[PDB]
Amino acid sequence: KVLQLLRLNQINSGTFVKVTKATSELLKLIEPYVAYGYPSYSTVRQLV
Amino acid sequence: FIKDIKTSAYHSRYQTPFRRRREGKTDYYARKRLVAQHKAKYNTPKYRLVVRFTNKDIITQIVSSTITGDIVLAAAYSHELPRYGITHGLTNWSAAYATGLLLARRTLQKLGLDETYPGVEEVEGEYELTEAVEDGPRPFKVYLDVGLQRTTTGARIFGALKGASDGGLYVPHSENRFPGWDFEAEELDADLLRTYIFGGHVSQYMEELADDDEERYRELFKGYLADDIDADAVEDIYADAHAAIREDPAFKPTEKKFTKEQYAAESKKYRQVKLTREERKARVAAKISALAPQE
Amino acid sequence: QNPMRELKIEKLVLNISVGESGDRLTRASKVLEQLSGQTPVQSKARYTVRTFGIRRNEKIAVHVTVRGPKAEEILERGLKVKEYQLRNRNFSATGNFGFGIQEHIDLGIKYDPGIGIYGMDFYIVMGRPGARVTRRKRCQSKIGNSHKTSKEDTIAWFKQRYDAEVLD
Amino acid sequence: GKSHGYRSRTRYMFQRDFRKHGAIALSTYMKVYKVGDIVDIKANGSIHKGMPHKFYQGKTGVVYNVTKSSVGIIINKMVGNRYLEKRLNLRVEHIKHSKCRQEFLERVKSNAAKKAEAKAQGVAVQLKRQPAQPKESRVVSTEGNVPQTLAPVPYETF
RNA sequence: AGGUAAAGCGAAUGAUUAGAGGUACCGGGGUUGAAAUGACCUUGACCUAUUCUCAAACUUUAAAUAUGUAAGAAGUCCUU
RNA sequence: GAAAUCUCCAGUAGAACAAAAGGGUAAAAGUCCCCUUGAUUUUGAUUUUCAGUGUGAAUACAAACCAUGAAAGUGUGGCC
RNA sequence: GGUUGCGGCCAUAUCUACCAGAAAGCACCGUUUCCCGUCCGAUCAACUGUAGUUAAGCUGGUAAGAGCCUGACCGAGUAGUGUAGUGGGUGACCAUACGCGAAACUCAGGUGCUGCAAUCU
Repeated sequence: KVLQLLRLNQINSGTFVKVTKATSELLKLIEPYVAYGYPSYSTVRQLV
Repeated sequence: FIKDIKTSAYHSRYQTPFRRRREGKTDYYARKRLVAQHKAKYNTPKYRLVVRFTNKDIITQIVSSTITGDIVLAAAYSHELPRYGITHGLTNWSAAYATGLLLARRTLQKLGLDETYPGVEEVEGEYELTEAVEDGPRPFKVYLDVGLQRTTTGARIFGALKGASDGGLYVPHSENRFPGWDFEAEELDADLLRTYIFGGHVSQYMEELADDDEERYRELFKGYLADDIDADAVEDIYADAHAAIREDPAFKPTEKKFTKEQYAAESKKYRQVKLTREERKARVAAKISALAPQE
Repeated sequence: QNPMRELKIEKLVLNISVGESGDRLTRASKVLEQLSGQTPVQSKARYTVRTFGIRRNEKIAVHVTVRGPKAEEILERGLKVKEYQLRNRNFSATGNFGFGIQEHIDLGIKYDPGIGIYGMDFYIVMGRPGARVTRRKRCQSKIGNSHKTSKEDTIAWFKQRYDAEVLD
Repeated sequence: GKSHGYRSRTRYMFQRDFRKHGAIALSTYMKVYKVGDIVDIKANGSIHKGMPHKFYQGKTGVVYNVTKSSVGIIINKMVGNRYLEKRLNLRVEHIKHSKCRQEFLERVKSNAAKKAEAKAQGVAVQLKRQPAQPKESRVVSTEGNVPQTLAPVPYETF
């Protein structure tokens, strides 16, 4: 259900998440099925 | 051996009774029924007439209940009867009737029902309740309260009932616990009830001991003989006292004398004070150091 | 100092026990009526015993309460039979005393061939002013240790009055 | 045979308390209930009349009707694959006020004050509730606060 | 809102090992003048403070995980 | 007489409450004493098993008519 | 500040042992014609406030008191536990990773607050 809310329906899918206390608890539930970290003004430029 | 019931386990598993019960004051089994209001009325206060009898005094109150604490509407006392011309005999039937008729007229003046619902200004000793006037407001309903006092046929608690009823209030009641009520053939003897209102039962006892035992007639009734009060004068005292109450029943407080701070200054001289935690441990140092070498 | 702690006889309770039912009991009831003046009260059994020979709720024993000046006369009547000599038993820890007699022919009275012969159990409770503290309804409470009655204090009172002895 | 009574499996639920047996305090009876209030339910072992079924212990609902000694409370429950409306009739001894709605009324008055005050001065309110944000950068002073060097202890038998 | 996991028994309810003290008013066997309304023994009788181990149908205490309600125009206050 | 009846002191329930077991109750829901027939009438609404059908039981009112108490009240069978 | 009447929360308020209490109040206390109730004016009922008293109750203080109540980087991030691995081990069961987290125990401090009406060196 949480993966459905974060729009990661397919394998290999991106989004971006605004980091809060509430959004951090969602990532705890789905941590085995996802890898995540802090991007920079370089990786973001290439993706868009 | 022997018993040894009061151990550490007994004290830990002891439910204390509330406090009012622990003192020996209030009955909560009765008070649940008296205070609890019909919930379709929401916030209509339920008034109750408290009557108590200490030694050489009578107390009367009208009380409303809230969550924080009970609120008094108005209250009267038997030691205020000296203003209306009654000194001796403050714990009689006639004092309880006089105090009840005083209490009613205090509250009706605040609410504003003096002319309407006057009461009974004749008094033959009849069983009656205050009837509602057409095209107007109903009478002020007050329920009777007792507490931990016994209910018998001809007791001072039910004298104050009729005092409040004859005063003007709608206090609902029956006939079977007034004096002069025949137990076998259930009827009211109105002659015997009227005597207790005007100090009749006491004034008959004046006549008996006057002729017979003169030692008791000087032991009792010192104030009556000192202030020059004969047997037949008792009718005129309580009759004129009732008329004075129906005139100016307003409550006026005493002169008091000295301010509240002067009472506080005098009282704190005698009542003791606690120690600090350091002064407690100083006594322990003394008890150790005294009993270390032993003396 | 001692103004209020007078120490007095509060009540005297006579008791006559029997082991059967019916007619023997009704005779023993009228003995205490002549003794006291008051109509006595009849006790009854709690549970069935069989070995003594009484059922539960069979009704058997009788007793009567005595108070005031009338109690002090009947106490000295009983002590006249005992020669004013009670033992160092006959005294509770709380300081209440009693004694047993055989036959009501002593302490006044007569034979009276119809009614018969019976023994008694005398018992007297001792107290002080302010016993209403416990007995009243409104505001009940315990009594302080200085005001409580003891064995030694009651025996000292008993030697002073009545011209009597402790023996043991 | 299997047992399915009214008070089945209610050994600890309707058990009273530790050192709170006997009579109830009078504040329970004094409380007022108008049609609209939210209320949580707690069964009381001593009072046997107007007692709730075990399912409704800890449930919450709105009041729809009031009478002499009782209040009508509608509770929604799940069954099969569909919610159903149910009507209860419990006495005042079991019911107490809910503190969930309590905090909402505090927020309504405060937002009205902030909008009315700031419009005649600030021209910027920010009244929506913020989730707990991450940290901002700062500097920590080491003066009289020098780091204590730790190390993992060796194994011992207590 | 709850009475599971864990915890607890010098805290109720029930189970259970080992001495020490008080013995005292007392139930008892002896040994000492057949003696004991007397000692010292194993003693019970409990009591007093301690100590070893426990519990699906015992409990003061009490998690995690699940679970009920609320986060506003059908709103909040003023008037009649 | 270890056990009859009588009196005082300590006594958070270690008793009792028609039966199985659990919960509940101390100026009582236990024990004793006074008066009675709410184990009554007319019909619906509502919880529990649940197809949200019936059967059984139980809860909260309306209009009546009574009981009991100084009253407030309480009572439409058995404390649950 | 003391005290009475009706209370709210219902042990910081209870329980045990010893000392203190001016004034007013509360109490114990004194009597049995009348209503009343008992085996017994003890209890309840009526009567006097006169003959007496702080002895008890009630109120307050004392005690390295028992108990009850708050807190602590006291024990303890230990017991337990949601999630994950082609991790270990013959099994029994254990360790790591991302999270949540007790109770006994030990130490420190406290020991009734408060509402309405009346009264008082």
